[PDB]
Amino acid sequence: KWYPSEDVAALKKTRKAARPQKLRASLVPGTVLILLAGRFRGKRVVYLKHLEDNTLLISGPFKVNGVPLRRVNARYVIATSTKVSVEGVNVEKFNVEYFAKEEIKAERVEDQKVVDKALIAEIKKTPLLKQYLSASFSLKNGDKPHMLKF
Amino acid sequence: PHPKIVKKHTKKFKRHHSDRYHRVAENWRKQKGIDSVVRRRFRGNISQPKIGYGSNKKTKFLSPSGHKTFLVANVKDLETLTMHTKTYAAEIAHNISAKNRVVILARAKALGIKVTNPKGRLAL
Amino acid sequence: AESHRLYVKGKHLSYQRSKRVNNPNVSLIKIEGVATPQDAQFYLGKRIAYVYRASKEVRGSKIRVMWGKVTRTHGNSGVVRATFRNNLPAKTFGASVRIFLYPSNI
Amino acid sequence: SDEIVWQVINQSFCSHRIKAPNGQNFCRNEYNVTGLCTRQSCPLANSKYATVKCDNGKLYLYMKTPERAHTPAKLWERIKLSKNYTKALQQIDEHLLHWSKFFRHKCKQRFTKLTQVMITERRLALREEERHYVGVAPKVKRREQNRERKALVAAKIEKAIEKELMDRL
RNA sequence: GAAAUUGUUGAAAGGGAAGGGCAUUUGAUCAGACAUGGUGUUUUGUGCCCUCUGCUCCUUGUGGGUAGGGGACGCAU
RNA sequence: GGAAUACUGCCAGCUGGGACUGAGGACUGCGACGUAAGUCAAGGAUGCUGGCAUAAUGGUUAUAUGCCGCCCGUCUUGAAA
RNA sequence: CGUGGAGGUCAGUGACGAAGCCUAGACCGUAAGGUCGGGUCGAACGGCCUCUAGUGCAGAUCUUGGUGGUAGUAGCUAGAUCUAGCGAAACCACAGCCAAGGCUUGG
Repeated sequence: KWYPSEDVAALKKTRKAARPQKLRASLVPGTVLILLAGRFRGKRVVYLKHLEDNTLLISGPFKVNGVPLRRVNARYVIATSTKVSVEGVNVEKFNVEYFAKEEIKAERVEDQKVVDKALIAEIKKTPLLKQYLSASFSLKNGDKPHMLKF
Repeated sequence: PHPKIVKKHTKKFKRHHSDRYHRVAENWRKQKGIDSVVRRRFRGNISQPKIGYGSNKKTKFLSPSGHKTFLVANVKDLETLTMHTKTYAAEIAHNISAKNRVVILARAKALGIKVTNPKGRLAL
Repeated sequence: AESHRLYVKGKHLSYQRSKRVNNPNVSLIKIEGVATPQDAQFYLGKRIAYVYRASKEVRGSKIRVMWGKVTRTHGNSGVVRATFRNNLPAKTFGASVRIFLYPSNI
Repeated sequence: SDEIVWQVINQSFCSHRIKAPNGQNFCRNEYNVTGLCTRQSCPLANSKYATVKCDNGKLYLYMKTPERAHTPAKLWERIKLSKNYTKALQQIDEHLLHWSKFFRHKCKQRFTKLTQVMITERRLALREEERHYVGVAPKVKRREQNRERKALVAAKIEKAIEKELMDRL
């Protein structure tokens, strides 16, 4: 609470406002996302909530392929066409703060099982779509991602 | 802070044919030979100094760490920097003894000035 | 799985060059499966990573990487100019450059 | 009159001026604000001036005016200043009243800085009793190295070892 | 105690050349803070704070300097 | 007879992908949307979040590889030798 | 910008190491140049403002000194062309595998 004491230059009025994010057309909650980057790379998870810090939220569900609840940036994810039903799943229980941080916090696990049950029970409504979230994804030979359709 | 510090050309200019001869030294000098290649600027030869390389008046003379340099001898001299600890940093002319350096050191941390070349002549 | 490759593969070719003066700012890249520019347009902007070995273990692993982007198309056959951060060594013309898939915008 | 005393100080030299490697040139006078001898900070050409300065006590605001200009032995007036940063600043912009903005703006700063300086020096008074600096003269070096080398050379160092082992046998 | 020039030891390339320019690579190699706080909030002593009692010099003013008895704003905790 | 389509054009029509730059540094200006207060993509970029002090990164160096460059000075400038 | 000396001034720096020289250390200058870190060394020396010059080097078949290649060569003292010992100079930008365009294109 001193005086500036060594004079500097005050900034100018920055005219760049903060305007909300526009996701691309192919993301609506419940798409199966394939990750690209990170220890979870190339897996297949389920897209639930679009958070406020401009990242998505994804669950494995951790019961299945190993991916827990997680925040994931929009740009590093590939959006398949294969939908599911998220509608019977709760959402708002968590946001940026739930992921703020400073082993495992038993609460986190609890939420994990909560979304786990309902969501898996939804997935069982489609054939093989259980396994299709178990197996990894990878390019095979001759694959030409500029010709592919996800 | 400061802008990002850009040198425009970071490689010291050498005198034409410096290395092929010792009787010629490395301090840049012009080529007055009207036939020479370096004077007429043929492709592939060394690069003359020319004004366009002149750096950015904002960050000119700035040492990398962001301060400038100011060259002090005794403590009574660095007391001129009580005001600017955010712009100038001061270092200790070579001939200072090892007796007085340690004084400029202690007093120079109290003021909170950055001394670029501490550790000169001082062990522990 | 057997094949974990998430990245298209490719070949480094040349630096951009005139007939005489090269310009080793921007490597030129050949991509496997792209025969045509409008195939390129998909790739422009992904992250190329040139990966090789160093016998002196640096960070605890001897595999090193340069990164960089892929900027714009080149030629009608679908060469694609990429610029790394630290330009590719020119030791490698015709060495396998990896083109990852992300930033992903479709 | 003063502008002349300036221009003399701006062509001939002051006893005190520095000319740092970049273009700008300090003023090492004990009494000035900002420490740059330029038209408005060089205490020698102003005739109306005010700074702040430590006594080893607290920080006396020194002031001068035109009237004692000819009576240097006592020219600078002096005031002490409180230990309330707030009250201080109020004292400073108190005494300075219609003194132009320069000296309020800057004097305040010199106060802030010297106060901070004090606080630091107070911290550092309490710290790191350990590992003082030390110099070593050159011939101290030379002497140590050589005498050591000869020390080792003198001790053939195995004859001791073996002879000690024959001892142990 | 310099250079030219030479010896030794090590590095490195070479078998057809050295030297320079733009750029990275690899190897070696070196540098790389006595940074260690800030804003508060509380507990508690001390004193330049409070209250008594003075003394002093002079630019006599919205000033300095200084002493003793006590008590609870800066400092320490 | 009746539409359409290409061709050249127009738009102060919409929208996706990539790249490079962020110069300036209280306010003043021109404005647009606003019931108005205010707002804003209107006189040059900001926010968020990651990695680091046995630091992060940065350099010097000897080599490597790619392309380019031949021996300097003077003197008749012209096989410019 | 730099060099030699002078008139001021830093109450400049200095046996706790001034100059100087080395530097595969750093920073600054667009550059002339500058400033620090190690190392060796031993006694003076520097910055600002001004004066004055015997003041800045690649050259001159330059001057003086030191060195080389030429080469242990051509050669001349003991030994039987050989050996040992001793030992020059002229000249020296550099370096000389091809072929056609006269670096380039081939081998």
